[PDB]
Amino acid sequence: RFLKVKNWETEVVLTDTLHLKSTLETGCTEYICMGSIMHPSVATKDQLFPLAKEFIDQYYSSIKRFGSKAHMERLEEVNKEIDTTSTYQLKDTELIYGAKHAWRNASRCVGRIQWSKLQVFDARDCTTAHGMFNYICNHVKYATNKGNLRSAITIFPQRTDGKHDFRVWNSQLIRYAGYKQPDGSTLGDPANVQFTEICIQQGWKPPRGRFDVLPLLLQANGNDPELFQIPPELVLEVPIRHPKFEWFKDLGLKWYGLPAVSNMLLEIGGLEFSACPFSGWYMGTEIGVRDYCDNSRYNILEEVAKKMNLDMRKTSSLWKDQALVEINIAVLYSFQSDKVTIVDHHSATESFIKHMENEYRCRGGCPADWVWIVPPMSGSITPVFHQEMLNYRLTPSFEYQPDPWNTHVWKLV
Amino acid sequence: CPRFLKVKNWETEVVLTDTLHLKSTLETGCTEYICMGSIMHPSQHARRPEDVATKDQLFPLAKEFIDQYYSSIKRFGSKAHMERLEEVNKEIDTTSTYQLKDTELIYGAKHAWRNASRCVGRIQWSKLQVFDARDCTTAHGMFNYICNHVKYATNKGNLRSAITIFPQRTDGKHDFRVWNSQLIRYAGYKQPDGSTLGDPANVQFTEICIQQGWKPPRGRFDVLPLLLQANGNDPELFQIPPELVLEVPIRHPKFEWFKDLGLKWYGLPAVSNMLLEIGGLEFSACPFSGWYMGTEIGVRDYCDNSRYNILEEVAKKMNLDMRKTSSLWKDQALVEINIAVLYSFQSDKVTIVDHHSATESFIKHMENEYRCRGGCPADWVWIVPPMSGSITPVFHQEMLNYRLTPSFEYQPDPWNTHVWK
Ligand code: HEM
Ligand code: HEM
Ligand SMILES: Cc1cc(N)nc(C#CCN2CCC(F)(F)CC2)c1
Ligand SMILES: Cc1cc(N)nc(C#CCN2CCC(F)(F)CC2)c1
Ligand SMILES: C[C@H](O)[C@H](O)[C@H]1CNc2nc(N)[nH]c(=O)c2N1
Ligand SMILES: C[C@H](O)[C@H](O)[C@H]1CNc2nc(N)[nH]c(=O)c2N1
Ligand SMILES: [Zn+2]
Repeated sequence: RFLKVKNWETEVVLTDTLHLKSTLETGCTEYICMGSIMHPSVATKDQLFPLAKEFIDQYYSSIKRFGSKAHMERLEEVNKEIDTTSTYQLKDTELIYGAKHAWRNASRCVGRIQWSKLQVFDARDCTTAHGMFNYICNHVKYATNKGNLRSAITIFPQRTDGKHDFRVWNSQLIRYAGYKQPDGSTLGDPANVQFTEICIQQGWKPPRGRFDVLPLLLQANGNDPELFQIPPELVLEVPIRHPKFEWFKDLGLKWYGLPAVSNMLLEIGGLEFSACPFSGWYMGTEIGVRDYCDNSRYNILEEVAKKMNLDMRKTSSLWKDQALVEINIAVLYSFQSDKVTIVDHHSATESFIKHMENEYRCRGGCPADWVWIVPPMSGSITPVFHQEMLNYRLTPSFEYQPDPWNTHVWKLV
Repeated sequence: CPRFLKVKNWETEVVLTDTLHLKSTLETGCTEYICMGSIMHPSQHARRPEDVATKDQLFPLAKEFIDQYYSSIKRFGSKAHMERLEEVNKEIDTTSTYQLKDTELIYGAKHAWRNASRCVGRIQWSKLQVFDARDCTTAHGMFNYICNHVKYATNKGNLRSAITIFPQRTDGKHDFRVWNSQLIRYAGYKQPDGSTLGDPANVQFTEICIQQGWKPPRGRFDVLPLLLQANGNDPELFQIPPELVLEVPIRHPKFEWFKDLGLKWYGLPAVSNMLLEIGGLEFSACPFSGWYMGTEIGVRDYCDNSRYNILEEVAKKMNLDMRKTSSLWKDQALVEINIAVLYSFQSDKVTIVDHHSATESFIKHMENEYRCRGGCPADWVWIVPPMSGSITPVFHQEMLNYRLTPSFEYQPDPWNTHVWK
């Protein structure tokens, strides 16, 4: 089997053979497409052998040592551990490779041209929440790099029996707090209200402001999670101003420089790393469109249009669209002026097309999620809009997992 | 088709439960392992084989549709339904095809629209004027029917949705075709240097027209002649009477210089290259029209790189930092252009809907359909507008895609498959 994808802007046609090696479901059936479903729907000894074999096979294939003496001994050694301990431990090389390929396989990530420049911090020796904090701070400092951002991941001990999971309860390492007011309004980031309430309950004393960096909520070895404040000198932040509108800085807007997803699960050879925060740098629209302009988020469109003296009486004036662009200009200009790494959605999508072409050539394809790859603004004027994409699930993979507070059974009475 | 599939709106948390998908009939192109939701044409799964079907091939599809239609009018198993089956059975027994009742044709056309998972406009789906052109025998007659469609649908700017349905496919050698992709489109000319004048999408069709003897005025907005094929014969050129072609000169409510770009668009989007499939019958010529979502013109027609590509020209006039992309100069000009398109259509009282109104309407339609029908097939990739997607409600709306019949289908451009006489 082969599959063609076509770019309708360039008429380039790529041939995906890589899809033959996927194994878990898309969620789609032969007769329904679930391409727009956000989330469609611990291993025994016997479940774990084939998964581990598959991963050791492809690692050794990647490094041109398939069938080698070292490949067969590694395969045998993995089976022993799974026989002995019902699990096994990745070598450091495998762990680095697994983590880079999970990023490589992230069909929803437009920034994968960078996938092989990933700093892997092996934190599998970690045993307590303080340890996770230290590991995470070092991650933050290294990744932030005074604004010259570097992609990195810190991998904490894999799942064992599901009762001793490591988790970062934060969804990102740096996020702003959300407080719902009695009058119904929200101060700060409405997306983080629930998690803010959990922190407050765990003892966090909130500054109750608009951009309070949340504390880390860290869970080691299935124990109750524990609060830590990131040292403020490690939280690099960019105050948002506009190159044309002097009044823009008076919105008091800022964002953090470091996007650092911490709520996902890293799966490598059947091993599950429930705590694996990873970071890169922002595409402008993540902040300028979603964080700032989703009605469920900071919802600054009416404020910005107001200060632009836009006619907001009818939608067809396109005051929202107009305000959105300026906000996104400001975000990009702000970051670039403070020499904090950021990519505009045009640059980001252009590189992804180049990445996707290269991936088809050397790897035989590139699973890609159009719903996610296409930026949330100016969709068709980016090249990815016109690029057909095949979506399929390769492993190593980043996986969603339940929020820890829906599953954690609390220890201390 | 599992057991009952929920879709959630992540802006409102509204969850809708889908059972309609059980009635899905042909493959989406996806599998458990690979999703083709961004493939323009993912499947080749037809209800019936390409050529003159046998009885056991056509009748089951006919039985399905007639069953569906009589069910729709609460007459399942009734006298008329059981006669209709026997009638279709004899008809197929004798002519290898069958003819639709007017009611059935109208039902079928509206449900093809209703089932068009890619159409954001389907809240209107039952307000569709159906012109029966199944008595048409020549390209001239096709021109007459089309002009009447255009005039009725245009309605002096108060646009009305319409479909005109020419005789169905019989053996495949006697197809009626509108060779135009839309009834009204602008020519595209390849320039001596290498660039393109007019609309690059239509260069090939423009060439067939010139090659067929059309005298190109060779402008940027030359309304293409109709190229109509009746009963498999060679297609014939007809000039649509310009008084029937409503056009809007694009100006801006603030940029008085915008009028001087010399841009205009036509008022009536009228898809004419698609196939309407009903109970196994195949209407290869079925021009349908409604009215524009502004972004179709302002974003795609005007701003695609392989279309009119007016961005840099408009950006220049705006005095925009065009050195680097991070200035978002494209994004900024894009918004101004779409303000202009909407402002111009509305100033001339020509029906148009912005992408905010349209998407909000479609959310409402989805809700209605889950209420009454138990589901609504929707192609998120096509529904979400090509600009400002996430500030429209449909970006945050999960959608299930599945293929219901009756339906509109793509079909090969006739010049790939037509043997001239
Ligand atoms: C280097 C710069 C990077 C850029 C510019 C980038 C860009 C993006 C963007 C725009 C998204 C969509 C986010 C959203 O709209 O919510 C995304 C998703 C994602 N990225 Fe990247 N990314 C980068 C680095 C990374 C790294 C280093 C990893 C992992 C090692 C990664 C893994 C993922 C995953 C798993 C998703 C899906 C997240 C989800 O499903 O919620 N990315 N990326
Ligand atoms: C009445 C106002 C209507 C509006 C505002 C509307 C809106 C749209 C838009 C924006 C698209 C996507 C076009 C593109 O990006 O290429 C579309 C596609 C489509 N519409 Fe509608 N539409 C309308 C009427 C109709 C009617 C009357 C029919 C059929 C009787 C119809 C059937 C379809 C179909 C089949 C598609 C898919 C076209 C394709 O796959 O190439 N629409 N519609
Ligand atoms: C490494 C990286 C770089 C970048 N620019 N974006 C992302 C992302 C994302 C998606 N994000 C949605 C919100 C969340 F659930 F909190 C975490 C997941 C990740
Ligand atoms: C009835 C109607 C209303 C509306 N507003 N848009 C459409 C459309 C379309 C899709 N279009 C793509 C380009 C084409 F192939 F040339 C013709 C078909 C249809
Ligand atoms: C309903 C839809 O699946 C949902 O809104 C998706 C759309 N595409 C997205 N794309 C990105 N990059 N991030 C998102 O959160 C979403 N949300
Ligand atoms: C590759 C991709 O499917 C293609 O560019 C699609 C994307 N979504 C679209 N959506 C609409 N409404 N119209 C289109 O032509 C397209 N093109
Ligand atoms: Zn799919």
